[PDB]
Amino acid sequence: PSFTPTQLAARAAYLLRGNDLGTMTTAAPLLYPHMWSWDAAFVAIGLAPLSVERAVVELDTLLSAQWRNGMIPHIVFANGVDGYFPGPARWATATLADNAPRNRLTSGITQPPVHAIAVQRILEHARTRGRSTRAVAEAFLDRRWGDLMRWHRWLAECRDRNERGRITLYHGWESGMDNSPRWDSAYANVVPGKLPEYQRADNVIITDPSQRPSDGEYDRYLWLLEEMKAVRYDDERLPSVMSFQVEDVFFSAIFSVACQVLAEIGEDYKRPHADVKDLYLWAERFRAGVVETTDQRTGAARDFDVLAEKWLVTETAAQFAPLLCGGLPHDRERALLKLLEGPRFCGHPDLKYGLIPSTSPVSRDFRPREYWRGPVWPVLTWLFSWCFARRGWAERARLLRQEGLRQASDGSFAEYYEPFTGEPLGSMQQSWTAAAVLDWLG
Amino acid sequence: DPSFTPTQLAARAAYLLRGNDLGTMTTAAPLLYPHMWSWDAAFVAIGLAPLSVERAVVELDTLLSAQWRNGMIPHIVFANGVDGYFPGPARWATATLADNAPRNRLTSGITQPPVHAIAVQRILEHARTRGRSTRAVAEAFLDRRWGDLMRWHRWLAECRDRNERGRITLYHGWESGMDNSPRWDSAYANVVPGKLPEYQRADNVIITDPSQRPSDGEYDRYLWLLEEMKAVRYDDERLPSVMSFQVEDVFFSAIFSVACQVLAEIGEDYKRPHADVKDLYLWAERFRAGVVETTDQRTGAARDFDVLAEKWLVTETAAQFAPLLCGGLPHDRERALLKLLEGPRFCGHPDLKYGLIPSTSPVSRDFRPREYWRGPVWPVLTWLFSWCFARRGWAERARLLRQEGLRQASDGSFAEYYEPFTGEPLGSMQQSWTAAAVLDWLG
Amino acid sequence: HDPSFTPTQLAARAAYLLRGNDLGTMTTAAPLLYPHMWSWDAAFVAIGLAPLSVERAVVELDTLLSAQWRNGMIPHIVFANGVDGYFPGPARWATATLADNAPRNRLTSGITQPPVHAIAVQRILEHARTRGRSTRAVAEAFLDRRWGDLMRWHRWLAECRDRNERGRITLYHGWESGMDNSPRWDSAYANVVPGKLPEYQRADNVIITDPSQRPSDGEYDRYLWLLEEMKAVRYDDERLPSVMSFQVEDVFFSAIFSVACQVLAEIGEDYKRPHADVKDLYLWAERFRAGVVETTDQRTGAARDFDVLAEKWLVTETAAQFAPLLCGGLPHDRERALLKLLEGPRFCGHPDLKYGLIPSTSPVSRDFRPREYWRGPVWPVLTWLFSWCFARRGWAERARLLRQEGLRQASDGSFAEYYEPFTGEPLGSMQQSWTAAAVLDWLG
Amino acid sequence: PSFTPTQLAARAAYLLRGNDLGTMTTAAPLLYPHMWSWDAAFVAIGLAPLSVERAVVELDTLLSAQWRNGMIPHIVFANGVDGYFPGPARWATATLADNAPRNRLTSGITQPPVHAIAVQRILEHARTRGRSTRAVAEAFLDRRWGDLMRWHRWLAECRDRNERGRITLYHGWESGMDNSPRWDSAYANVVPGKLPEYQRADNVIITDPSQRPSDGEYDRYLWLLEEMKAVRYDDERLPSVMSFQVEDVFFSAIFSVACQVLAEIGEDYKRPHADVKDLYLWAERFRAGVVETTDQRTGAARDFDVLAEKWLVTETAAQFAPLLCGGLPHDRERALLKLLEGPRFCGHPDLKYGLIPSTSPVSRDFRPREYWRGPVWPVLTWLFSWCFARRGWAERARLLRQEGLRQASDGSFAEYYEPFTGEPLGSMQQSWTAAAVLDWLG
Repeated sequence: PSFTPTQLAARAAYLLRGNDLGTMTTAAPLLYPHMWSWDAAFVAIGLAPLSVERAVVELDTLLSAQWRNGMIPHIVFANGVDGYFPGPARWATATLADNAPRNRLTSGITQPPVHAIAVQRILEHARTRGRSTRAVAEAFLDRRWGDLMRWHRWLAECRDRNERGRITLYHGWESGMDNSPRWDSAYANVVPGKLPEYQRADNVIITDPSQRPSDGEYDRYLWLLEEMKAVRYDDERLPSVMSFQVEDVFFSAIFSVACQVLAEIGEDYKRPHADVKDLYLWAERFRAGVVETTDQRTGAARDFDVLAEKWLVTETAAQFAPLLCGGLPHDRERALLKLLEGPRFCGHPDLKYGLIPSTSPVSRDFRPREYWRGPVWPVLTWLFSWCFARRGWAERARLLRQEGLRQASDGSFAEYYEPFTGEPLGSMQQSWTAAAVLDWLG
Repeated sequence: DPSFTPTQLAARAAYLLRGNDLGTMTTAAPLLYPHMWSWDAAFVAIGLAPLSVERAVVELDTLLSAQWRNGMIPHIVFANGVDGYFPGPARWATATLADNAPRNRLTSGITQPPVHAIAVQRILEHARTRGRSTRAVAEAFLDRRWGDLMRWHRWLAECRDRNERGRITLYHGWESGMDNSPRWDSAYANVVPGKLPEYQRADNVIITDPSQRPSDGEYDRYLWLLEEMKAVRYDDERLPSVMSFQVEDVFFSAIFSVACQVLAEIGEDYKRPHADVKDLYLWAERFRAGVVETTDQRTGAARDFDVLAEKWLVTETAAQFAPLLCGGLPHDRERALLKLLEGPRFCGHPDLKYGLIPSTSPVSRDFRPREYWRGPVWPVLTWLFSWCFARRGWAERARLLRQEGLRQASDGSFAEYYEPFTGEPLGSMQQSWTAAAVLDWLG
Repeated sequence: HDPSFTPTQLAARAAYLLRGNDLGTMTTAAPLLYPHMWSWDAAFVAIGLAPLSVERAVVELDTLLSAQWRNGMIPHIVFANGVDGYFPGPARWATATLADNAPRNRLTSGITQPPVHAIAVQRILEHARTRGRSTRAVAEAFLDRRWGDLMRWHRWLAECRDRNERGRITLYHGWESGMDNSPRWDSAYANVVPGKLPEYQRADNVIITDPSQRPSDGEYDRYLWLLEEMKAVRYDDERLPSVMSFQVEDVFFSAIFSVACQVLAEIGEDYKRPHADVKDLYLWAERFRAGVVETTDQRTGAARDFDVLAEKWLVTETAAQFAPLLCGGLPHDRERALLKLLEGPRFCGHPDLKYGLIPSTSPVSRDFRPREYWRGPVWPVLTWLFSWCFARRGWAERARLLRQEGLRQASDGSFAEYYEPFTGEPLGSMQQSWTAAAVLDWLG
Repeated sequence: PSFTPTQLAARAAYLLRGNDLGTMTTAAPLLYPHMWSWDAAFVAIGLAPLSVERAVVELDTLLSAQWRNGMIPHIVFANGVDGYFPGPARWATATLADNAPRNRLTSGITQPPVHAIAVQRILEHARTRGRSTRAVAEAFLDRRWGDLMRWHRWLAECRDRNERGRITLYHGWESGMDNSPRWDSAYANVVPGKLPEYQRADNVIITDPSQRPSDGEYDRYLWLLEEMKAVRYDDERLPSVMSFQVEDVFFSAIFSVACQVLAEIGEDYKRPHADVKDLYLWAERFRAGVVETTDQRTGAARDFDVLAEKWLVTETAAQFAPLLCGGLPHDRERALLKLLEGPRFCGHPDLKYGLIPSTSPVSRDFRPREYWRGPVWPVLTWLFSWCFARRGWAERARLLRQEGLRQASDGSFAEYYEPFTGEPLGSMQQSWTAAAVLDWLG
């Protein structure tokens, strides 16, 4: 049944090279047959124990698609691949967005900046390998430190215009949790006008409807595209016209952590002092911004609906944003860690593994099979585990790792798993799942 | 410390293998060997089996799709449209001259050892551990290809042992897999080339260190044998009369004995025709005896035979140990032979970095610590020896080879061969059967 | 969630147990149930100790061999001085006063047990070869000191327990088989009619109180009756055959002796022992391999035991049927058939088994009892023995699969004497020394 | 040559059980034939993977030697052994120290408080082992919480009389680094008067004089014994008469850590709030007291000679005390980390392993074989590695662990190793070296 550690690490590496199109790795074989932004950070993490040179290539490809205003788009499309919707033709960024790259097709929205974490792992691997391998990673810093700064500066200046230290989203897809209950009350206020016809491609691949978002949800995902296109993806116009404007507390906590990670890399590798100062200021700002959202009793973080001007209260894994980035008073972080481990999340009596369900099994929003409405996601298990280790919670990080691997031992490298039975769901051969396994072992 | 952990090493080896995959064939190395080779493809299938039984099966189906009509599996199946290797499809000219060559694969004109039954066994053993749909894939490969395998073994037995001596005749040193072994030096010394059409080497464009590859003089004789074969359209019935090189390869013969027995047990387990299993056992036994008849009375060491000179070939290489693979030596001679293996002419030599088997003894005048088959340590041989020893029931001795094999492989170079004293990787890096050996041990 | 130990955790725990059962120069088979040294547990303890300390492993066998009777028999228990909790103890065997051949300076039992000792010597020697010159010297010193002793142990089996030269070992007590209550011995035991049996109190079922896991009182009455029988003739080898109510040829023991003989012969060649001994060992290796083959079913290859009193073959469905797999000898077709029986649904392939492992009794036999000692449970000592013999036949994958599943089963860390075939519940004594030894060797 | 991880773990547990005298483990089979206080904490850490029950026994036996005033004596002598000097007779503690326990026989001095760390490791193993094992550890808490509090309160109140946040030592033996260059200048002002004759036993067992302190140093060590003896070991009278009085900044940092670790336990298991508040108070006082020693450029921590009233500058592993407990400003800590890597320590070109030598190889006090004057000590690698992981420095802690296992892969379980050749030194079969390996793999 279950593969040994060497078998599993081999089958994961075999998977990662098999999803490699040449200079970009698709996020899955068929369902996501393109380069996605946060997956590509994870693919670089997974590739770094295999080939520092090729992990660097993965980040160099994504950054070559960076928008002129600094935004890393959430998709970089593979030349001449179909199979996915909405494709280049639906976004029309090449024709409508003055900031879109001249020589890459890309989407029009962003995604969380996990990228600095991938740079850290590459550097830590490279330092354990040759002098020539350190030279490759250090040359990659020399080449892309500016691009990474523009990425972080664009988030902080253009998606936190009021310096609240939370990132604004104009599309639920930018959160990475497309159908999370976090966004349900925001989406209920999105009223599509004349929606141009389309046919989904995702549920041609994953045909079980219980596992993917609904048609109605997709009608709202694509309407938001029309609103964006109408204004040519102009940052200065989105606030006026978008029917979806939310402050994503999970994305912001990730941003806080990334700025700190990048700042320490800037210190270690003698990057400009003004950059490190900006990174540290953003780190602290978005840490404070996460904490301001948090429940008084449990420390759980809240999303904010900018249009409705109300806190979003749901019971998902994003409530734990503050654990990633710190800043909660000591007492309230204990409360939060107890919520994490208690029967609403990791301690629910029915879970096969001691892992974080995307939505709490006790919430009325919970759906054991439905994407971000409850399944266990290895990508989140890794991110939480790496961030916990970084907080100095060595044992808590080890247990996540240990259950992560045990769940991963079937070798399906599933996109997500059913919380109660462990059945693999979503795409098989999902690249960032294989990256998580490879980072934990490699 | 430059060394990888076991999971790091197994991952890099799998990443290597998929990186050498052109689609339905795996090249034997990135650049040096940018096509499918016959016995490398067997090992690649062994290395692939823990990754994907389905894709391991594809590798063997691809090689068998290039099998000649008389049953010979040629030693190269060229990739469509690939240069960078000489002699290429144009030099062999089998596409136009060999009546038996396949109509839809480009291939070489010579054969290579029948390690393929061993890969089938590993595929079947992995597939039996991975559930019903995976066993079905392996079983259906057996249904499609049992005949081809039988024709492969029957061509060796009937066409390369036409006197029923139990030893496989070669017409080219390349068929042994040890191109420049000291095994063939006296045979090659009697190969006088005629008007050899000019050519330029490709191999030493990629491996430029001349100490690591054969000499121009050796290549001149390698290509001349091609010419003798070409002039006769690769016709099995003409080769004995015209070939300037005709040797009995005791190591190939021992492999064939082991393969016949492996294939026969597979035939029994999977209800293949009884008459086929009988044939396989008969050949196993005959080639076991033929290997033994070559052996030294004191040490048990096996000898190759020069058919043209009518001479036993006495050299000090790892092929001497052929009878260890296939058994049959009287108990006391096999003890002497193991004593030779473990003592200072070979594994116990005091200057070796690892307890592994050099391709030529470091005490032989023929020894060269960098030169291909004239001394370096070859991971493919470590694996074959280790797998065969385990099968003999020598669990500990098979374990020690495996252990030292992994230590040597832990630089991650997956080199084709290593310098015996310093451990320096030599030949092509990223060599597919070295990666396969690592995967098999840990997979 | 996961109550399993990692391999390094399990290995550490196994070595920790093994050291805790060490009384100084002998290891107890278990902490409480078996608080003395057992002959074939001692061979496995030495196997377990070789990756930790070749010196202490050599000491364990030295102590055992210091208990060897004057005629060569290795008795199955060497009692720890002054320790109780086990019955029958030295006061009941009375061997210091009744057996002319007991050792002057050791309290021991008066029966024997299978000769796995040579396998333990092979494992010792293999480890010491890997450790360096000083360690190889310790192991070689042990061979100079003990080779004659080992030969006398083997020659006593060959001459005094195979007197008609049939290639099979006669036992006078089921305890000598190592499988006390195996179904194998039920019909022979049915002909043991106790007489005046001096009263006694069991100690084993005070430690293991569950009666579903141990032999019955009536079996113990028959066990203690045979003691009275051989005690009545001063444990005299020449007198035993005319007075013992239990006289069986053990085919499993016989195959083990065949293996041992070959193993010890090969040690003898490597270490230049007297040529006369090696030839004798090769003679016994062949004689007992043939004597094991002679028992086998012409269709299935299954080996049978023999009741020499009833003059009847013992057909039962226990792990012992597979004795020919350990020693070789069967014709090709007979051995393929036997393997089919082993992996088929009557044994390792039974659909309700938790692990792919050999149950001591076949789950489809009417004699099957899933908890009751040797009438069904999975014994890690048998899994190791089968695995190590399998690898030695060259069945690399077959032996790997048993080891793999043996480690899965032991990965609970109980180091149980035996496991429930269906639920995997640990049964028997916890902290059983040879179960710890199996894990250590599979990983050390 | 080198053992596999499973072999080395089996051999480490073998050694540990063989040094078990029943309810106490000897720090080594012959050189240290009694129980030592921080060895005992490390033994409990090494036993936790094998037997939480037996690990709890180890600390019960230690705390049963706890003096009436709270002090944990640094040696609990085994009944009957006489192969070590100074023994029961030379300490005269069972007659001269009014706080020495009844029925034990202990030293008259203390050793660093690593014990809370052993308690946390025990609790972490127990939480992964199920309900009965948890109960064992939580019953140890109820039994021993007051005793641990008393051990911390004695150090805070009686060894920090001026509330300076640093521990005062009256014997170099109390640092665990007997002949560290750290103490040379304080020892040089110890003039031994009428020293009763004695014979060392330590150099009977370890014959090479290059690996053990000199006779002149043992004279000072046995003279400090006479001073506290002549005053009946009375806390109130020691400062008036002791001619060796140093603040030990490494010990101080360990206390800081221990206090924070025991505070967190106290919160987790609902101990009285007053103890938790006090522990957090001491953790901060000693964190501050450690930071107050440090060089404003490098961050290197200094010890302080109370009699001479001057800072003790040496280049030993102790300089890195602040890395354990936190506190330093960001720039100073970066500077101190560069000192720890880099050529004067872990980064020295001639080191066989990337490990921290007890003395800088570039110090003029360096001696590659001489106890604490240079060699690499597996106890310090474990301590540094575990504290590093607690700071969130996952990779740094992983490199020491990796190198520490590679060095221990000989299976000698040596007390210390030659930094350049890797030669095993000191006592072989040293219990806390075996414990370090077990925890790193248990």
